[PDB]
Amino acid sequence: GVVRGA
Amino acid sequence: SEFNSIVNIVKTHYPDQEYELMENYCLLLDPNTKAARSALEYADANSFNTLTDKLVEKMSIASNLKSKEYGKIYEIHRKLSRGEIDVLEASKNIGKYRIKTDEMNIFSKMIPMYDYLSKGNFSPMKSLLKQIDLNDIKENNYLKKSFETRIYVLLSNIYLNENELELSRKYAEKAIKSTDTKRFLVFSYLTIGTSYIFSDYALSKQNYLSGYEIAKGNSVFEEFFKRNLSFLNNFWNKENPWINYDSNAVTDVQEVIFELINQKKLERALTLLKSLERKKQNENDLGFHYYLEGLITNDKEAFYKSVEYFKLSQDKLFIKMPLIKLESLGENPRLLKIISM
Repeated sequence: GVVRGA
Repeated sequence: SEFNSIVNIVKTHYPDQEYELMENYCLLLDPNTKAARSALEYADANSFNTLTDKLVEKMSIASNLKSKEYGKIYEIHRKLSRGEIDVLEASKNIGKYRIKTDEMNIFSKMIPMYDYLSKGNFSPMKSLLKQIDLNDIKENNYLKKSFETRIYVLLSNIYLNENELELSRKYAEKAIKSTDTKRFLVFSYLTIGTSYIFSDYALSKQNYLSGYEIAKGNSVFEEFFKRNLSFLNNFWNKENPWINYDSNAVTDVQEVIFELINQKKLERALTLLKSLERKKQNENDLGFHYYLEGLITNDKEAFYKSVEYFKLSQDKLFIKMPLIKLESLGENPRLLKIISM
């Protein structure tokens, strides 16, 4: 899993 | 530039007590004023949730129309972020409500984008972005500026998922120069970090570490960096101090499981991967799930499956992982290129 926040 | 002057004072002259000072000053303010409306942004762009939720209450029931608006719109945004509601009901609530302010016209568009990004559902984002114009805001220069950063960051992610890496970094870098909000800095660095995963191990680690420093203090912001540092290291098959072994979150487990693979314990990796298979996960997570299976068994079905999920997720960065494996098993290179694009 790779998370991305904005 | 009342609020702005206040924030700039605390930021410079009292830096390492900012949150204590700005809580009091925010909660005291009259809902109806511009400063209170400006404050709401400060609170949410910082992800100071409790303070954002408190400001919402006061402002939802207020005399001024604009403040009434902001209250109602951020009410939705915060129901969406806490996951009390799904994207579909958020979209309906924005359609139902009649937006008068140019600012809340802009912010309404960005509301679902946050949820998409979280949920891996990348397809809708690009189209939703094109309509927005930042000169439709020319009223409140503090709200105008933080929204610049918000858009620079969101695009930094959109182009990441479109596999336009030079552009992703351009936008993150823009965001960094435009702001000194921790959260925007945190996510800028996350996205540059992610952009280099395959390009250059070193620069990935640099950008992820530099953000990690800014994030320390915050439980929630740390976790993103730790997860991505786990992934980075497991993918390059390096020493991995970032792993959280006491988490049930599919993305933390996925990191464990990726580690055993690298340590060659393929029975135990297989057992645990089967335990994730039916658990609740977004499609992007299944993208990784089947990629992991592919490494264990070496079965093309797994890799084929992994590609399908990333395709559904519209994740043009991470689709290349299974595609490279499939190429190494002698799959027709041209057909795989068609998938990559």
